Amino acid sequence: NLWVTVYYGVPVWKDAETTLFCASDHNVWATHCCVPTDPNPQEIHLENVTEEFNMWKNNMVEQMHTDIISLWDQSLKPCVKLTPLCVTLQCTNVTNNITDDMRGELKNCSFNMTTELRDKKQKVYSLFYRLDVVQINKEYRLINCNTSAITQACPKVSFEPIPIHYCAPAGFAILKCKDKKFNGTGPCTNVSTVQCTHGIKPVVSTQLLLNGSLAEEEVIIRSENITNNAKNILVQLNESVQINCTRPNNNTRKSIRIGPGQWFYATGDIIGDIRQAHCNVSKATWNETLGKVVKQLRKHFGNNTIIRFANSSGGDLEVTTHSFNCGGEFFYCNTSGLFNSTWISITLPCRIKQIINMWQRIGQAMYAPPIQGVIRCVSNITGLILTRDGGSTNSTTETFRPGGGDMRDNWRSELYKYKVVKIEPLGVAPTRCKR
Amino acid sequence: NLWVTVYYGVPVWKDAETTLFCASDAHNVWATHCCVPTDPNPQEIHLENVTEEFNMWKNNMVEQMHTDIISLWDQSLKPCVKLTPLCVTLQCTNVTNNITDDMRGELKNCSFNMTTELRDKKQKVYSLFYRLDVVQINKEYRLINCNTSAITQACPKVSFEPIPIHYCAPAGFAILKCKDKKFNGTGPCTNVSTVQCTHGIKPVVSTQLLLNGSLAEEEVIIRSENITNNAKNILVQLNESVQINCTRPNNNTRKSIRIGPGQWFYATGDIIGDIRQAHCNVSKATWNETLGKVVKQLRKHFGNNTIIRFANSSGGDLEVTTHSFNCGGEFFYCNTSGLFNSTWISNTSITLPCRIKQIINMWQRIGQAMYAPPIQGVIRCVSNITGLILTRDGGSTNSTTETFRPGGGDMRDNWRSELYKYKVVKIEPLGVAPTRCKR
Amino acid sequence: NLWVTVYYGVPVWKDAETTLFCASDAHNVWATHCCVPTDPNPQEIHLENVTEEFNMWKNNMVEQMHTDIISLWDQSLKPCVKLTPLCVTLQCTNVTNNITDDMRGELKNCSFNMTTELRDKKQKVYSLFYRLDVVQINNKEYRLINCNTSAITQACPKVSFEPIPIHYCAPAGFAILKCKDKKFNGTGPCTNVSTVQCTHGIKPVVSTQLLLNGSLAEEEVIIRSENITNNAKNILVQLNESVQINCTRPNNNTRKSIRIGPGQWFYATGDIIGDIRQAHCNVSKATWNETLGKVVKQLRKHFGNNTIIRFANSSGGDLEVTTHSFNCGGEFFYCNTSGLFNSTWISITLPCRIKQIINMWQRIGQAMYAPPIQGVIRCVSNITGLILTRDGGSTNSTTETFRPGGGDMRDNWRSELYKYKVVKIEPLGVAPTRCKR
Amino acid sequence: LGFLGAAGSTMGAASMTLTVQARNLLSGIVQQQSNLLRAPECQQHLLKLTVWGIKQLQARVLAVERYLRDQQLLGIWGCSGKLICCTNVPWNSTWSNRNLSEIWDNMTWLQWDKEISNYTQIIYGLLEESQNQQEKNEQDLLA
Amino acid sequence: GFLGAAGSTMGAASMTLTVQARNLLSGIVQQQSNLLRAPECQQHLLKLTVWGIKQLQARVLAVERYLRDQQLLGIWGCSGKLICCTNVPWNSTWSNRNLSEIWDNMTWLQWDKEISNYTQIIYGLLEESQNQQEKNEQDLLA
Amino acid sequence: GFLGAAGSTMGAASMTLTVQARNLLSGIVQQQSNLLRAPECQQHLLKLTVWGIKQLQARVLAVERYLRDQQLLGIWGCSGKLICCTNVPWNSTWSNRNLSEIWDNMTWLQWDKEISNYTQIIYGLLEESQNQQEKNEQDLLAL
Ligand SMILES: *[C@@H]1O[C@H](CO)[C@@H](O[C@@H]2O[C@H](CO)[C@@H](O[C@@H]3O[C@H](CO[C@H]4O[C@H](CO)[C@@H](O)[C@H](O)[C@@H]4O)[C@@H](O)[C@H](O[C@H]4O[C@H](CO)[C@@H](O)[C@H](O)[C@@H]4O)[C@@H]3O)[C@H](O)[C@H]2NC(C)=O)[C@H](O)[C@H]1NC(C)=O
Ligand SMILES: *[C@@H]1O[C@H](CO)[C@@H](O[C@@H]2O[C@H](CO)[C@@H](O[C@@H]3O[C@H](CO[C@H]4O[C@H](CO)[C@@H](O)[C@H](O)[C@@H]4O)[C@@H](O)[C@H](O[C@H]4O[C@H](CO)[C@@H](O)[C@H](O)[C@@H]4O)[C@@H]3O)[C@H](O)[C@H]2NC(C)=O)[C@H](O)[C@H]1NC(C)=O
Ligand SMILES: *[C@@H]1O[C@H](CO)[C@@H](O[C@@H]2O[C@H](CO)[C@@H](O)[C@H](O)[C@H]2NC(C)=O)[C@H](O)[C@H]1NC(C)=O
Ligand SMILES: *[C@@H]1O[C@H](CO)[C@@H](O)[C@H](O)[C@H]1NC(C)=O
Ligand SMILES: *[C@@H]1O[C@H](CO)[C@@H](O)[C@H](O)[C@H]1NC(C)=O
Ligand SMILES: *[C@@H]1O[C@H](CO)[C@@H](O)[C@H](O)[C@H]1NC(C)=O
Ligand SMILES: *[C@@H]1O[C@H](CO)[C@@H](O)[C@H](O)[C@H]1NC(C)=O
Ligand SMILES: *[C@@H]1O[C@H](CO)[C@@H](O)[C@H](O)[C@H]1NC(C)=O
Ligand SMILES: *[C@@H]1O[C@H](CO)[C@@H](O)[C@H](O)[C@H]1NC(C)=O
Ligand SMILES: *[C@@H]1O[C@H](CO)[C@@H](O)[C@H](O)[C@H]1NC(C)=O
Ligand SMILES: *[C@@H]1O[C@H](CO)[C@@H](O)[C@H](O)[C@H]1NC(C)=O
Ligand SMILES: *[C@@H]1O[C@H](CO)[C@@H](O)[C@H](O)[C@H]1NC(C)=O
Ligand SMILES: *[C@@H]1O[C@H](CO)[C@@H](O)[C@H](O)[C@H]1NC(C)=O
Ligand SMILES: *[C@@H]1O[C@H](CO)[C@@H](O)[C@H](O)[C@H]1NC(C)=O
Repeated sequence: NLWVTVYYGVPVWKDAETTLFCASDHNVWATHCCVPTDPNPQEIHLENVTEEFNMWKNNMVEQMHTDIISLWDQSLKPCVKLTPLCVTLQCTNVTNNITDDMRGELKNCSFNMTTELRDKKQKVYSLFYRLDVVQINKEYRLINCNTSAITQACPKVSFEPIPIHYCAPAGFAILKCKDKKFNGTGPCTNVSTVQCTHGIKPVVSTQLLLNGSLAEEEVIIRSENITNNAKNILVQLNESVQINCTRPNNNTRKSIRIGPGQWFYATGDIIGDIRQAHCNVSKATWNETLGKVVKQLRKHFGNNTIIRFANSSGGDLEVTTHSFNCGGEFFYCNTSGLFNSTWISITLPCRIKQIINMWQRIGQAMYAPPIQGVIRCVSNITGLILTRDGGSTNSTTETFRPGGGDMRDNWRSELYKYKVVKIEPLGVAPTRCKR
Repeated sequence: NLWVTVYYGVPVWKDAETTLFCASDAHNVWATHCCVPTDPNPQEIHLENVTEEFNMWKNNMVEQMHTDIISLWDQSLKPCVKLTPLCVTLQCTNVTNNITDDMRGELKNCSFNMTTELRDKKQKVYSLFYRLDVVQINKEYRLINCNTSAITQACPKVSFEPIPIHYCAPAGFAILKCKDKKFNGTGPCTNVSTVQCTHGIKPVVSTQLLLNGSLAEEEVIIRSENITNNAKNILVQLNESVQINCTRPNNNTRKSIRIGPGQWFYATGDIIGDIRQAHCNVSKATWNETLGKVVKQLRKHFGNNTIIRFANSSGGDLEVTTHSFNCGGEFFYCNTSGLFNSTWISNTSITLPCRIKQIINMWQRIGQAMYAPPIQGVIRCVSNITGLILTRDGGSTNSTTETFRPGGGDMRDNWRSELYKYKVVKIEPLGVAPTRCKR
Repeated sequence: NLWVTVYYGVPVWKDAETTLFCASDAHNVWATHCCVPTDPNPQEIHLENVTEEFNMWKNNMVEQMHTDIISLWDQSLKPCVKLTPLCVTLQCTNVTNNITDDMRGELKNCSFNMTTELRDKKQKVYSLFYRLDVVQINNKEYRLINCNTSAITQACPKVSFEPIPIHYCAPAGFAILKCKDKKFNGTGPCTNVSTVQCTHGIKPVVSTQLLLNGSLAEEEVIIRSENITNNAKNILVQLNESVQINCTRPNNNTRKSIRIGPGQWFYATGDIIGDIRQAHCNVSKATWNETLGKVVKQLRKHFGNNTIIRFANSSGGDLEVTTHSFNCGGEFFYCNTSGLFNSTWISITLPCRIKQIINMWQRIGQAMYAPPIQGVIRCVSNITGLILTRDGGSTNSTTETFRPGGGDMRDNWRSELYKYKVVKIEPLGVAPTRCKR
Repeated sequence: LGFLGAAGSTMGAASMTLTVQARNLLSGIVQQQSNLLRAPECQQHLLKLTVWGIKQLQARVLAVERYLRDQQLLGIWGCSGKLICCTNVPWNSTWSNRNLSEIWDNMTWLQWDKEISNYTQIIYGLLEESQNQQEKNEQDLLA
Repeated sequence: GFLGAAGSTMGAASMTLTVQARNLLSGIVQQQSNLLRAPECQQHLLKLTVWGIKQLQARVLAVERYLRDQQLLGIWGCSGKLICCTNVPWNSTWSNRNLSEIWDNMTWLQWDKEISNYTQIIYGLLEESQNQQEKNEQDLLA
Repeated sequence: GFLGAAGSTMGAASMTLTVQARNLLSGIVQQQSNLLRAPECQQHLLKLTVWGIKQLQARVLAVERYLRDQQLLGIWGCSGKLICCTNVPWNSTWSNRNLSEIWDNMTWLQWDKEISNYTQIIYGLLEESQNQQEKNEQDLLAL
């Protein structure tokens, strides 16, 4: 004698793709994320719920990627163009107490640029890094003149990352995996529901993962397909590895009018001696840390396999070096000193570049205005992006190299524990009751 | 003692004006902006015992289609490079290289000083231009648009080839379709049905002769807002198509000139081989038979013994006096006088030369212009003539004859000719009636 | 025996912020935007028994009018030709042809090299300029005043920035209340409140020291200010009668069209026909005298019944501050008002200057160039209110001094919007009853 | 039969499909979004079309607003939740000087709407008043 | 009119609840009817992207507010009525006043202020009573 | 208690149906209230044409999903109810169980796999039943 009952308000969810909204506690992210988070998120423990997660197919990553690029372009949208600087430069060597390094890295370039009046020109000069200057056949071109427009970032604008929270719109919920040592895929048995994710800083890096969540309990290695050497491996460490970076040269600036209220910020003379930029990694910490990674890697390959580390392969600087954005300055750090040992203080030199093709796009080049004084950076290495070597039969030794370069993985590593579902409150069930 | 009863969901509709949305069949501008898929199996619902009034001349679906096209068009040029750096004095001479007499003077070789990627350097370049795009100063020439508009280069990766487009009603609306044979644009229609979307109409843009449209069933149909009014157009829908073969025989090459930091200009290079005139072929017998059918229909309104004449076009520029043909992305201006050179008396292969032009003021809107980059190799197009746009010469008020001439130029008529059978209505679900029932 | 009854449709409301809709009535900039007409018969409701509290100084309707007028203004400039190509060295001499004494040194004849429609060609042209917009480099070479700061955009020659009374209408769920109090204080409880669909028609008139073409304070001269004892707060004085002011630009001007690019046209001031005379405004002396006497009688209520009150001229600063900024026919007149505020209580001719390159809404980095008007200009306007500021006064308890103030555009709207308030309607509520389910 | 199937059928006969139009008028909205979801990578392109995006939102909003206004009105008349309801307002016979049989039969809803279109607001006002009185009476009887 | 006799006392005000109730949505639909008085200018208004977005936001918010309130009445078992008798008793702490002064002398504006501290309390009480009533109905029907 | 007891037996889980019903529209309004807490920041989102459109689409879709379900319940004669019963028998081949085998420590999340593809069949049946009952009242009220 069972009859149909129609129920509304049923606690059932289904996987869904919706748009999430940014939440925050002249900074770009901070200004754009107006909604303020709930100071005390009402996390719900879900008793007797098993759910399947898949970090490699998680669309939350795609939204973070899209929002970052869009906001990036928006903040630069109203800024002065540097088209007037795409002229022949007359460059000579800088000779001011320069140390053994950087012998060819810093140049003194003069050029003919217009003034506010369209019928007059001025001769000005500025310093450039060799990475952005191309020889023609003393005569040099800016490196991006043959490909794209170069714009200047507005000097007041800050890109310093702030922990940004992604929140579900009403009608949706974010489920999260609390299992310790979660694989990144498959069923998770310790789960809960949240309205907003933890805040994630949109940190930009290419080889090491910086300022992310630190793994609980042990080093965790996650991959889409461990036997496929075409895939990146995301390694999350369970202890931080402090890194100290600097750009020791004392800079100054000059502001040049290039048009009617239009200004260019040029790099001025270096005050005092000229020294090379670099990063410090504690040697002992790195040694032990890498050994921990190896033990964890062996779990997937065998107890008789040697793991060798090696440096990066060829390619663009965004690939071959570890890109690091600090103070708005762009560093390109040589990490070969971190991947030299074979598992039977480290100084990393860094170069400075100002015209940056930040994304995988080529038509939008941005010029990072110079920074005065000197800078110091302190950060937490929380993980690695690694790849396997090519095919072979000798399993005795495997070689791993720095991978990455695809920034979506920098968010995948934080969003791996979250899933978005929609709620469908309506459904039916039998009961001993009829009209 | 009858009572008022109230119903919700009553199947009653009223004429209404709403915005329809674009849907497409399972880098082409028409497709990249029409993402909604169509239903592979649209459901046409016959409405038994419904008579409804249609009026193609007051159909706002036409206005929407027109507006949507213009908007789409502008959004397709917006992201590409402006060619204002090319508005310089040109040093031009005639091309004198194996040119047929018919093309002499129609193609010029122009060199000029243009800037290069650096703001402090110039380069000397040269390219070929068609006569129609270049105007003499006072060897010194300028482009025709240099004093009136900025010209934008069409995007080299964007296709403009027409794709059948379906217009679909938003919820709350329905599109009614007229199925009557011989419906001629106005008044009651008795064979009607309801659809979710229109069939796919290719947004073909042309003047004088309509191409690749719906073909009439049964008889040739002549539709006009008045017929009697010499100020109005006549749209003639044919019941048999006429095949037309168009070509641009010259083997072209293209060069790409760097003009700025990420900007490239596409220039016409030298012609490989002989230089010949572009043209279109129409079978003569087919055309003569087709036209005679049109004449039989005209007599229904103008008389047995009223001589019917087909004359040439009137004055005006090439968007008016010649056929406008857009194919391969190339722009042809074809001389149709060879199609309308006869007098028909009651009870008793054609080659059309064409001109090529690269500066296009496509929508009769002035102040903007598109530059059509060259196409390499040669092109050939085969299409169906499905209808004619004609006007009456009103000079002959009291006469023994009437003269018809090619007309048009108002793009809305090109869609009016396809949308004539569709109407948009709004559904109004509430209503009341008497009843035997009371609370 | 008391039960909760829930009601929907309860006539109560709360102070609230919402964006209002702009409507008009039957190539003007406001006519184009406020397309939708108001209801031809917007009958008000008299809310008998209802007393509402108002605060004209915190009225957010003012902020919207400010934001909307600026936005529409900018979008009416945006689509037209930039004058960047004209920021070149000018070769200027004095116009000495048919000059009266008052105009000596004010009208300049400048020649310059500007482009033609082809990128390879230049043309030498000349035009006239007013001294106010031209700055000397280091005696023949001059620059336009904004070359060192901003881009100048030419206003669209067809657009008429002629004030149209416009009406602001509540969105559904909201209502506009207005108080018909002939003696309204500016703040606090106010009686005779009616509810309307839209506000009355308020013209977007731009001015500084003198408020033109507004309402006339019903029956009495009214003094209103936020924090009246604070001399730093502007005093809005509303008059009970209008004072008519007649302004003119006596010179018969011509204009020339110069092609500056493909479809791009620059409008330059051409030669002037007839004598060169100074622009000016005429105010009836007797009417003005009588008007100030009434104002002082009222000012004394806050300063002392035997206090001596002086009207002084303006202070220093930009012309938008020191003069009466008057927009008429599309040209901008900066009129000397010191002749209006030169008396102590116990026909007047105001000379005017003409400026073409302007920086409206107290902003920098952008500028508008006003194409010249051919022929002559004759303006007739109504002075409906004044904006005053008061001296600190030191330790002077015997006399007091007022000066023309204003310059903050929001003050030009408070003068009309002060009687209006917007509230949110809240249909739900409960009350005790005698029924239970 | 179809969305407007049997449009030419009589008023009485047409009551059999009353549910079909009532539901399709609202549910077609979600299906249209489900059609866009075929290719999110194409829809993201359309989101850059500022004017197109505004027009589509206006269209969806209006479909909702139309729907809600009618539902509110049915609630005002005391017919919420019903497709068919009866009231306390008699038929005048001035609105239409016809008998019941000749209206429910041998007449379609399209024809009927034209015949009595002049009394639409009159009837609606009467219906509101009837409900106004009924609710007061219910409160007073419960009291 | 739209507010009607806002200054009248509560008992009189209750006569026009319907007029007020319908105004939120009829006003919105009429706003579209007003735009349609000149359909040819809409294309000139749509260029003003910010004005376009603000008007959409205004309409969306009005709809959301409407629906939230209607749902709430449904939650309390008051859907379909302008006047809803309930099973929750009135507390003298909310208002220590008789059903004489409240209905005949006080206005809704005055009343609203008097009990403004209890709105969220009363609403929670109404929700609980309705939750219990529905389950009880199902068992009785069974 | 948004989705609390989601893993509990359906019979017990039903105690919070009321919360879930409220959560959608309450959440929509409060989220808008939260954004408007800081107009100084919020006004800059008007420059993000794309976010303007995306958020409006999200809000509109949530509303549309809400109305769809409410209309459907109204059609079925369940307007205003969270646990309504109909006069349509529970077909045995849907679950092939007894009642305690439905509520045999089985959650709603699990129940979804049991209904599977029977969902549209049952929805059609529910509308058909109401159509007949409504018609019956239309004539029963006229005696
Ligand atoms: C009325 O309707 C007819 C069709 O029924 C239209 O005619 C067609 O028009 C289109 C567009 O101009 C023609 O499309 C082109 O076809 C070329 C054919 O090449 C063949 O041979 C080469 C040999 O190397 C093969 O590689 C190729 O696959 C074919 O088998 C293509 O080469 C053209 O390609 C160009 O555009 C694409 C764009 O995606 C580029 O990627 C290419 O690099 C290249 O630039 C193109 O596809 C079609 O052939 C015509 N059909 C007929 C029968 O002629 C009429 O135009 C239409 N009338 C009006 C007014 O609209
Ligand atoms: C306070 O309120 C007053 C009253 O409204 C405003 O004063 C009016 O301002 C308008 C606009 O400037 C004046 O109208 C203009 O008059 C010009 C002079 O020609 C007139 O006289 C000749 C005969 O000699 C007639 O043939 C002609 O039709 C006019 O009646 C016209 O040339 C102007 O037209 C041109 O410009 C307008 C711009 O909108 C274009 O639309 C026209 O097509 C044309 O190109 C225009 O008609 C009006 O005369 C003034 N009234 C008085 C009494 O002086 C004040 O400006 C306002 N004060 C403030 C501060 O806002
Ligand atoms: C209006 O013009 C008069 C000019 O007579 C200005 O008064 C002059 O002010 C300067 C500055 O202190 C004095 O040096 C002059 O002596 C004054 N003129 C006289 C009479 O000698 C007055 O300031 C102007 N006011 C405005 C509103 O611009
Ligand atoms: C100038 O710099 C280059 C490196 O770019 C170096 O090879 C060359 O020797 C330097 N010339 C002088 C004179 O120092
Ligand atoms: C964990 O990841 C590996 C790939 O590295 C995969 O083969 C395995 O199935 C995953 N475990 C689960 C529960 O999904
Ligand atoms: C990190 O994990 C390793 C084993 O993988 C363990 O030896 C080490 O102590 C852990 N560090 C912590 C969490 O202190
Ligand atoms: C430290 O480095 C040496 C040299 O590679 C290596 O033999 C040793 O195992 C490392 N110790 C650890 C485990 O950190
Ligand atoms: C055809 O057009 C004429 C007017 O020229 C009109 O009288 C007639 O009813 C129309 N007939 C059809 C079937 O469209
Ligand atoms: C055309 O028909 C219309 C009526 O539809 C009429 O007003 C008009 O005068 C007619 N024109 C001619 C030329 O007869
Ligand atoms: C309103 O009156 C009070 C005195 O009761 C006064 O202090 C206040 O300044 C007045 N408000 C205005 C705007 O003048
Ligand atoms: C303003 O009020 C004064 C004093 O009552 C009066 O003399 C004067 O005429 C009034 N203004 C008007 C409207 O004329
Ligand atoms: C202003 O002009 C009018 C005529 O338009 C004249 O009657 C009046 O006296 C003039 N006012 C002054 C102060 O000159
Ligand atoms: C249309 O009319 C015929 C009789 O002429 C009738 O048999 C048929 O049922 C009617 N159609 C509808 C949908 O009622
Ligand atoms: C019927 O309608 C007529 C026309 O308005 C009216 O005069 C008459 O009083 C109405 N009958 C009723 C319902 O009393």
